[PDB]
Amino acid sequence: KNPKSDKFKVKRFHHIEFWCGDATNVARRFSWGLGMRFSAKSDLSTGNMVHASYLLTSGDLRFLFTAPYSPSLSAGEIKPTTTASIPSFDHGSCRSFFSSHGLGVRAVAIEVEDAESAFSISVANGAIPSSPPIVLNEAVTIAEVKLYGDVVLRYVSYKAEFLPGFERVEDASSFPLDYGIRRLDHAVGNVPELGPALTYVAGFTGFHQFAEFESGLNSAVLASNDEMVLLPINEPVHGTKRKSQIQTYLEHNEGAGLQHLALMSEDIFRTLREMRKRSSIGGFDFMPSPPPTYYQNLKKRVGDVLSDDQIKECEELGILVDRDDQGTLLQIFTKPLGDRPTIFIEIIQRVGCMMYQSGGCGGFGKGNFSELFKSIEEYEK
Amino acid sequence: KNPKSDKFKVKRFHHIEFWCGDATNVARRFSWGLGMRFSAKSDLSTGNMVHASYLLTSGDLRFLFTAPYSPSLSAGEIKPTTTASIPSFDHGSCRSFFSSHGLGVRAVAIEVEDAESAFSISVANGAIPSSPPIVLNEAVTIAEVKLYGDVVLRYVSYKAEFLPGFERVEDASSFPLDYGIRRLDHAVGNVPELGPALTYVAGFTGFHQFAEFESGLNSAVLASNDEMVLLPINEPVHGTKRKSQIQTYLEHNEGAGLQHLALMSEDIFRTLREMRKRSSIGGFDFMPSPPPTYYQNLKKRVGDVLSDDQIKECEELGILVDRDDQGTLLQIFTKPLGDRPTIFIEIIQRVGCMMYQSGGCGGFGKGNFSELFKSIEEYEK
Ligand SMILES: O=C(O)C(=O)Cc1ccccc1
Ligand SMILES: O=C(O)C(=O)Cc1ccccc1
Ligand SMILES: [Co+2]
Ligand SMILES: [Co+2]
Repeated sequence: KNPKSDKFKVKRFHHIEFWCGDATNVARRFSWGLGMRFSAKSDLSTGNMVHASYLLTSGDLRFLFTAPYSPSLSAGEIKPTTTASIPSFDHGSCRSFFSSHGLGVRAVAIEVEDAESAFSISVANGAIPSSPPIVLNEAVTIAEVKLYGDVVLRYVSYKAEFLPGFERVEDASSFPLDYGIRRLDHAVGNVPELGPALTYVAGFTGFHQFAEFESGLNSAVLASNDEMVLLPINEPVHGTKRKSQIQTYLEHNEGAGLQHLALMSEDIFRTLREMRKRSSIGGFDFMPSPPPTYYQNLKKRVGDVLSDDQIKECEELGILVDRDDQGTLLQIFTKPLGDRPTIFIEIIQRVGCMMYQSGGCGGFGKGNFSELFKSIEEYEK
Repeated sequence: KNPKSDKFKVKRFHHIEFWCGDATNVARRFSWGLGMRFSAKSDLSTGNMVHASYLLTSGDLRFLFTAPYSPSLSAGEIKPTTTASIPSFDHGSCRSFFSSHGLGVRAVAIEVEDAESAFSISVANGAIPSSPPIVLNEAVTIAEVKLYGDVVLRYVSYKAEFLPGFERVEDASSFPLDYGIRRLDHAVGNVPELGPALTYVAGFTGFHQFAEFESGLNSAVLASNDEMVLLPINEPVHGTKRKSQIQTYLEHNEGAGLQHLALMSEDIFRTLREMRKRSSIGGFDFMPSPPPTYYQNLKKRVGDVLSDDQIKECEELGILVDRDDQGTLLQIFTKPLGDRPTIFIEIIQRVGCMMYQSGGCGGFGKGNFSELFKSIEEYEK
């Protein structure tokens, strides 16, 4: 059941913005590790005396990396005369964010029909304003409200190429890396209390709870009308044998924040081969693979969807497989992206629900907790 | 003339420490870009609740990357009970350094016979103390004095494997990258006034001015007794046609600091081939190459040291060649390592002065300014 209750017209995920200490080094690392190309920049060379911002793209996935310059470069400016290309940027906010959280996501940006309308409707319905609507070069409108912790939900709307003031990068500096990643599937937040977080966000968006199917966590997923913008939120479960990883996140992050980004691949086997080739030469590491008994148990569960060879390929790459009643989910998780055990990345590919593929086909992996434990009985074997 | 006036026994350069916002991403980027292997770590997994530190090595070159965790992880600790492996580390100093300067070198570390003696003699001779001598696990002694700006000269002495509390990394995570770099040749600082900087540093070390052979800068080089520890210092020259790049550095860095590291290669052609292969896939970029007329003019200057083919190879890789009366210097400069136009890297290889190779063989490139301008007359050609 999807009541289609969006209080304003939402299109798709637009970009994810990381707040960094040094945008250059994070962007270069992510580009090599994930196979994303450098596609746009806004920095000193484009006249921006406030922040350095670099955009990586893979298909429709857009990762923006931003870091502040010395405030002294822009000390004469006021907001009416700013050289910042992202008018919501603030030196103090950015330094405070990074000192508090380390490297992480500041903005989850979605494209909407009218960012000014989305902002007004959101705040009228309880959203905490973060940055009011601003029209850039009479062409793009940008506005921000608080999502959870210090993460903002960013609205972007276009009258009719990233943002005004960004330049496409010299293709001599733009190497056409591509490991198969194509779009952001969903973005997951961690909060101390799930109930109030859901009420707040569902309150100002009109997003509905996405229909799904005892260790660590509870969660729920908020979804837009066509269920293409998907926002799961986790809370810790206290008192368990193993300490809740959600609680570990909250401790090391200094509170609520974005936990992970799920990136859709058009070919998850190619993506994982290419990413694993680079893990120890500047790329990303992956979580330890499930035991072989997990893959022995895969035939009974998805032997009608994957061949023996395709299953053996899952075992080689450490891929996890889950399934609801509409589709199948292939997934894998990286180790944390930076120093703290906070943010990480998931790679996914979904099988089924065609007609295009409907959002959330196969779910979010609710069945992989019990399948993993009832598989770690390989201790005996 | 070298008076051999070192006020304490200095051995060689030991390591360079970068202060970062996220040590993981900077270290991974540098590892791939420069061909350095991950060799040691001190972080949460080793019991350090204060800072994350990762060591890269190539030959005898040691690059350490350090970033602070949330202070809350260590809020119960006091200095007597610290879990930091580097006792001079301070959360506030590190965050203040990075907010002020961005990514850069905090410590230039040299090995000495007795770090406690070196510290005492230095401070007795005018050195501003930064961190007093501390004995780690009854095995290593570490002390720090101010060098210039917020950069410290770090003394390390060993009774008899980096530092106690560091662990050698799992060789599954340690890929044996190597593009030919073997040691730190020299480390260059930028200051507003050269005179007082030289007097201060030569004052407390006893380092002497190294014997060498109108645009932008003046400099001088301080050297240890065997001239293996080499510390050039630059000051801006004001009022010139083109604005002094030293002054640009000082503006974007918020004052004095380390400008560049010169890394010796055992095979500069291999190093540059390998680094240039990776420039647009996560590595480092290089300064624009000199015009072909520069290389046309190379035969007359170093045709007795390099073959036509070796000269053509210099032209392919953009290598600069200088020469004093004792040896020849091959060199090249990277673009800035991070967001700000501040720190960069030089790759060098020296030819001559054998007997081992004496320090500074070929100089530091004093002759490449005039050779470059008188070559940019290729405009006519
Ligand atoms: O909310 C969800 O749908 C998740 O899957 C979140 C999650 C997944 C794995 C570890 C911790 C949280
Ligand atoms: O001090 C020196 O020996 C230098 O070469 C410093 C330097 C080199 C190139 C550009 C700016 C400063
Ligand atoms: Co997920
Ligand atoms: Co130099």
